[PDB]
Amino acid sequence: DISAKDLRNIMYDHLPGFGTAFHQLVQVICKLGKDSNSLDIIHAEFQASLAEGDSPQCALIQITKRVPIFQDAAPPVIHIRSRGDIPRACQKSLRPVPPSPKIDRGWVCVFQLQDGKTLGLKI
Amino acid sequence: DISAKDLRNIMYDHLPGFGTAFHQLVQVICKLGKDSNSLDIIHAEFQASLAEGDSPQCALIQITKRVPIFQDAAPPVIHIRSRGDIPRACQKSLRPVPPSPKIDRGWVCVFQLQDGKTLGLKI
Amino acid sequence: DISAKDLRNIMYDHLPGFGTAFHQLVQVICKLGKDSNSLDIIHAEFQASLAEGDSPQCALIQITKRVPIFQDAAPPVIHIRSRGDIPRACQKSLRPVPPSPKIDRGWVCVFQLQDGKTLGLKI
Amino acid sequence: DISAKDLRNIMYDHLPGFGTAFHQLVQVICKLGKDSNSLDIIHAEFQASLAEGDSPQCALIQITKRVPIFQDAAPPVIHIRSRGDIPRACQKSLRPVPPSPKIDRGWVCVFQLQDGKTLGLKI
RNA sequence: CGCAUGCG
RNA sequence: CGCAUGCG
Ligand SMILES: [Cl-]
Ligand SMILES: [Cl-]
Ligand SMILES: [Cl-]
Ligand SMILES: [Cl-]
Ligand SMILES: [Cl-]
Ligand SMILES: [Cl-]
Ligand SMILES: [Cl-]
Ligand SMILES: [Cl-]
Ligand SMILES: [Cl-]
Ligand SMILES: [Cl-]
Ligand SMILES: [Mg+2]
Ligand SMILES: [Mg+2]
Ligand SMILES: [Mg+2]
Ligand SMILES: [Mg+2]
Ligand SMILES: [Mg+2]
Ligand SMILES: [Mg+2]
Ligand SMILES: [Mg+2]
Ligand SMILES: [Mg+2]
Ligand SMILES: [Mg+2]
Repeated sequence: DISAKDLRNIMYDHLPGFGTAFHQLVQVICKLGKDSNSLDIIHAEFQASLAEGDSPQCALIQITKRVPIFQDAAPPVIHIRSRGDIPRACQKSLRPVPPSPKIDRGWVCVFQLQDGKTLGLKI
Repeated sequence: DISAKDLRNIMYDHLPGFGTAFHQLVQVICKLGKDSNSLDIIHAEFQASLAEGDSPQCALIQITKRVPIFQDAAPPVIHIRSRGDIPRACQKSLRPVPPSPKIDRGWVCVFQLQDGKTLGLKI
Repeated sequence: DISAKDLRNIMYDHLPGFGTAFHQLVQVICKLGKDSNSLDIIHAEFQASLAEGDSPQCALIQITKRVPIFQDAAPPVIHIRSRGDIPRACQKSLRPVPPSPKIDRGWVCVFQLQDGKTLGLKI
Repeated sequence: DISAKDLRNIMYDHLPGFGTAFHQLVQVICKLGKDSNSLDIIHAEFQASLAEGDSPQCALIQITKRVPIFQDAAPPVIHIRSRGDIPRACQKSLRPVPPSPKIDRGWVCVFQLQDGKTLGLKI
């Protein structure tokens, strides 16, 4: 009904700036939504939040807390060659990964280096 | 089960400085938590946020964002005689109140003078 | 072609938050535009900036610098009964009025008290 | 007419601290001003902004926003051997560069390592 | 308290 | 450097 690329681009078009943690969260939300076939509920929920006057950022946090697939979900791993591969406005939002990070607690993704070292992206 | 005073003391124990906007947030949190019997789940949430690398200040903010009693809650009105009754480190964080302030958006409390004039505390 | 009220409301609908210095600047821009019959050039210039991807705030500053009526213009006086009459997100942007304040240098308006004391709103 | 070195010294004389992002901005300003013969109008704009109550830091920002040579100007690339060659008080203000940085948007300079890796300075 | 964006 | 908004 909507593709993960169309949704991503729709959400990107509502976000201030570029390569922010919320941008990374768009990618995470759309990849988990595609793999669990929930892109349409994510889409509808997004556009309802906007219609009620929430910020797109609020709308994305609301998604992580309301849509079943993100509830209790662990952040997905993203492979990187170096910290230079991390989006350009996330660098100050990185921390060691805790034992049980959750998307509904602001853990967007786990960046993983070639040596297996990990960095948690945190909202 | 922890009492309101014990939770306040643990939280004050983690905070930097004296009479800050976050010391004021501790009192608001402990009072609402006591009235909804949420003191324990607030304590669990404080210590869970610290464990994943939140500052104490941020961890108090996480309480307002995740503990159900703080969802959409209006800040308490605190009656004062003069501006000097507000802790000095809170002064920089005062501003006129919005139409419908909410604790989970940063509005800690509303100071109110005898002639009904107000000063909002916003982190 | 467009009324000062319709334009104001259009510009207000693009501005983040409420009662900010840029909100006051909308009122100033639309009152000087009405009195000099330049509301339509102000309107067209505003919507061209947005179409090119400028922020509404950028668009308003661009207006003060490009539209003849604001060039070398002094801030208009606004009468107030007290500092409480100043929009609720301008309080930290007030200063003594200089001898020659200009709109194209970020002097939005001059607030004047009943005793004749003045406060400059500065961007 | 003031020389580049004299203008730098006047500006350093107004600034707090040592090796800050604003000391770096002074050097960029003085170098571009010297190359476009804008040193005098930069000096006039610095002293005009101070006179109307701008901090020295803000007054340097006003130069980039009002003096024509800084309009849409790209930050200079400064070649370095290591990160330690960047003044220590500038480190907090480093970030990855955007596609098309502009001085009048806050991009003071771009530090460049021997292998071509970059660090932007953003106030 | 901090990050992001916008603006000076 | 600061203000504004958003978010934690
Ligand atoms: Cl980009
Ligand atoms: Cl990957
Ligand atoms: Cl880090
Ligand atoms: Cl403080
Ligand atoms: Cl106190
Ligand atoms: Cl309002
Ligand atoms: Cl009036
Ligand atoms: Cl003041
Ligand atoms: Cl500094
Ligand atoms: Cl240095
Ligand atoms: Mg964007
Ligand atoms: Mg202490
Ligand atoms: Mg507000
Ligand atoms: Mg109200
Ligand atoms: Mg608004
Ligand atoms: Mg100094
Ligand atoms: Mg940028
Ligand atoms: Mg580039
Ligand atoms: Mg913003």
